[PDB]
Amino acid sequence: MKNFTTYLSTAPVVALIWFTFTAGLLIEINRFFPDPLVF
Amino acid sequence: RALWLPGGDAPAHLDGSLPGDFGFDPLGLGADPERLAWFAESERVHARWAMLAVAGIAVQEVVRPDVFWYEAALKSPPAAILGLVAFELFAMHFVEVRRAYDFKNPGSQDQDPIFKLPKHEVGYPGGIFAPVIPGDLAELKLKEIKNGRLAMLAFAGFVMQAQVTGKGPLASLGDHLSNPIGTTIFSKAVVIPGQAIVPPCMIPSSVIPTPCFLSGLWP
Amino acid sequence: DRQVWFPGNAPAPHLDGSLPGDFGFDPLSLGSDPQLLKWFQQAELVHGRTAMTAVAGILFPAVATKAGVVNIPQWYDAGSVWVQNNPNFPFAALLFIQIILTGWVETKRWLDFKNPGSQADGSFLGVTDDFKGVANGYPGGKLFDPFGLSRGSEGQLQKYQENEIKNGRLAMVAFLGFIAQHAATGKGPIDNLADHLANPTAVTFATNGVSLPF
Amino acid sequence: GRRLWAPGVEAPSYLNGELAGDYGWDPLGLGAKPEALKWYRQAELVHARWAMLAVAGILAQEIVKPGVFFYNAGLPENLPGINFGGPEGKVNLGGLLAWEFLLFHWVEVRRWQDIKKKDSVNQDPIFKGNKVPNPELGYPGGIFDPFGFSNFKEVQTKEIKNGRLAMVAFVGFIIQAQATGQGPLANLGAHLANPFGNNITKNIGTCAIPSSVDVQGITIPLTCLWPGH
Amino acid sequence: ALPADYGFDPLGLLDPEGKGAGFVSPAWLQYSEVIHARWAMLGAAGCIAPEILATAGVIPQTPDEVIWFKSGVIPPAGVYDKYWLDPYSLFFIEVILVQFAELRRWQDFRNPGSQGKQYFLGLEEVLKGSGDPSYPGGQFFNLFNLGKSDLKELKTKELKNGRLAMLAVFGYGAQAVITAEGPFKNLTDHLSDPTGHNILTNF
Ligand code: CLA
Ligand SMILES: CC1=C[C@H](O)CC(C)(C)[C@H]1/C=C/C(C)=C/C=C/C(C)=C/C=C/C=C(C)/C=C/C=C(C)/C=C/C1=C(C)C[C@H](O)CC1(C)C
Repeated sequence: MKNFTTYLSTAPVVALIWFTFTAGLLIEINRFFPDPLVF
Repeated sequence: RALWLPGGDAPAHLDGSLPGDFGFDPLGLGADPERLAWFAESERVHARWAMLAVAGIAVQEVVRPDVFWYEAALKSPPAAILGLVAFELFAMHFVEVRRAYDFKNPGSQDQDPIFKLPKHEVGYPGGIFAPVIPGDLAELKLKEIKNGRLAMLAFAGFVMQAQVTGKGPLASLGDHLSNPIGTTIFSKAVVIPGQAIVPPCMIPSSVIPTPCFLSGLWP
Repeated sequence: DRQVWFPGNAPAPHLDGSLPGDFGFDPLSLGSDPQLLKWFQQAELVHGRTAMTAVAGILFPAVATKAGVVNIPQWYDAGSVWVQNNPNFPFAALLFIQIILTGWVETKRWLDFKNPGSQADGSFLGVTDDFKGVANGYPGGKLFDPFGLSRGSEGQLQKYQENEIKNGRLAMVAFLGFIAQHAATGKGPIDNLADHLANPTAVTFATNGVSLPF
Repeated sequence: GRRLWAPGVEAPSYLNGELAGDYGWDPLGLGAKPEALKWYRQAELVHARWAMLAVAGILAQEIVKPGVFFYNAGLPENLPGINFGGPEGKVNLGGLLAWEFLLFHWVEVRRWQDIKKKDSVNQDPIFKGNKVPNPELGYPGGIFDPFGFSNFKEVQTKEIKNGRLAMVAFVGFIIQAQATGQGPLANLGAHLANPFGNNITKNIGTCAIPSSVDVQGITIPLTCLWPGH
Repeated sequence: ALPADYGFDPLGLLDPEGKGAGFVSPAWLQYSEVIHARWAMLGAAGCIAPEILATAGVIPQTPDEVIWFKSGVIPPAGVYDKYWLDPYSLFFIEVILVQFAELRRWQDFRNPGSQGKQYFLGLEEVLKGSGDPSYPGGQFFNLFNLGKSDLKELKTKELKNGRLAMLAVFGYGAQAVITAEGPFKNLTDHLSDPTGHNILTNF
């Protein structure tokens, strides 16, 4: 499990997880609050 | 020592010092010493309270046969009920904290706080509480705890018989003596796979909510 | 050694038999790291105890409803019925209360996991010994174990730990069954049991209509 | 054992003829452990004795009352006419269950304590003078052996062999009653009347017992021991 | 050395060198021949016994409905009317019970003797095997203690009857595809008119 979590901590896996989180957050914000142009 | 199951083994934490000890603790509830002492005090007060309750319910059934003991608070001799609750709470609070600090600090609650009590055992007051002793100490302790446990079982029977019959205890005994084959709980309640016959409780749902005790799990 | 989940297969080497319910079952080796294993032990205990409470609170009201004494709604409808019957209690207020209360108790449990016995300092209303904890996932003390069934003897404690973990795993599997049976039949679990008891050769997963969509 | 259940086979090492009726028969190895073997010996003893009483009671019930099915003996209209108290005297079956439940809870818990610890409940609980000898497990004696008939091993062998025969016969009784709808002696008479025209090949496909019966307001579901129609 | 060893391995599949791992090892292949043989004997007896007993009137079911491929195994070819349980619930039970039997047998193959250690309601006494996976024996699997001196001859007879049964089950399948009748129906048509009922007339 230690070796597996080290693999999950390699740069592309962390990049995949973080960018999936960020893209999903942006997508769900735009789903819940459609068409934001201004604050 | 006489055991609740003869030919069996008593648990190690029940040595036999307490009165009415027959090595009955399959759950291990008294396997802690301070818990055993607290539970001994609790069993004593439960035994005495159920003893007085069984006697009082039997007398009330004998003396006033027109009053259901379950609904005996409707017929008690309208805002004055709150004051009686206050008096009962005050007196009960005083005597209970006296007993509780007798338990917590033995001998500290052994003196009259207005104008004295002899040295005694925790849970066995003595003094003015014990003016006459027609017997020995251990023997009468065994009688007290045995009669108390019988009265606790009897009060549970009184409550649940009142729920399933709507009548008093001696009326229920008379109904059992009239028809011994068709008045037992086995006679009216049957559960088999696919069909359950649950007797109704004749006590109403509310008057103040008055629920039948776990009536949905009755057999 | 001990009894294992797959007889003839050696147990998972990181499982040594000390934990309750150790049948050597870890085919994915999820408990290889000991600290992660302690975390997963607390996870399993919290899941199992929650499952046992929930399965009791589904089964006993559904048994009482089946008897006809009461009319408690089935578990998959109870939130809707409660909300329809409680218009002065909004859903968000109930959720906020639940979140803050569970947050308090779960943060205390979390901080005890990070620092064992650190909630014993008396900061919460003077409680010291009752928050020290006996072992990982087993708090004990006079508050969580007021009848003292963990402080009697060692073998009694191991027996009760075995009872707890096995009933908890059974209740988790039972809740999975509750979900699957409600999705397949649209009824409650006691309704399912009664339908199976009335006609067992006809009332099976094969005849509910969704387990076999042919 | 010595004479084995089949020619050429071997007895297990834990079955060497110590117990009565030892034929070296344990294909599944269930009695390999001594505690399990002792428990199954007690179970076999009580099973054999209940089957003995069952066979002798079914057979004698057909002689005295041939018109009442032993399978249907549990219905209230098939009982003997006796006064059970109440307003009419009719049976309830609730108190009928209750008496047997309490008495057998007492006597079987006494027997179970005997099983768990040998010679531990030999002593009479109320009138302490009475004492049961109990030479071996499952053989209490004393009040249970008034005539003193205990060669102990030979009569033990007689008991266990006749008991195993009684269990086999009771299974035959139940399957014959389910397949034919008649008592065992009627089955014997029917086999004697038309042997080739009335045998197991003419009755094994039918379950004559109804799928459900109603017993004063509660409906007991019933089933045969095999999927007959 | 091996029972029923005719030296017939034209694809050299029982060669031991290089075939160490996997299922092409000699031990697995002899074991699999034995398992196939015993299952085939059960199948070859069982795929024609209901038809024979129905034709002779021993069982009351009609001979058409107890034909092996019309009794529920292939519902496009027919379903038997109303067993005590529906075939899919029966298959569920079959999966559970047969998985128990087969996984315990497999654990004896990979770890010989291991099925006699863990508690199995006392049944582990007779499940230790013999160290030979094809021939466990013991107090149940050889409960009559046969083959005291002719165990190799009995192994040869078992394998010979199993190979014959394997060929017979293949014949049952081929004849079912070609004729759409039971194997006993085929045998009786060949017996009643041998020139007018055979593979040349069925084609
Ligand atoms: C791989 C072997 C195999 C398989 C899969 C089948 C499959 C089938 N057979 Mg064949 N069969 C076989 C081998 C097989 N057979 C062999 C070798 C023979 C020659 C003896 C037969 C002779 C045969 C006949 C004569 C019949 C079948 C029938 C059937 C069908 C119904 C089976 C059934 O009802 O189960 C019934 C289940 C059991 C018999 C076992 C139940 C055991 C219970 C659960 C426990 C009992 C415990 C209890 C204590 C036992 C005490 C009894 C006592 C006497 C000892 C099914 C298609 C029937 C038919 O064709 O379809 C309608 C039918 O009439 N088979
Ligand atoms: C050796 C050699 C060598 C070289 O080297 C190579 C080569 C050449 C390759 C080889 C050859 C070979 C051979 C030919 C193989 C084949 C086979 C067989 C056929 C199998 C089977 C096998 C077969 C078997 C399993 C079987 C079994 C059967 C079964 C049980 C059945 C069952 C049935 C029953 C009864 C009845 C019902 O109704 C249904 C069913 C359910 C359907």
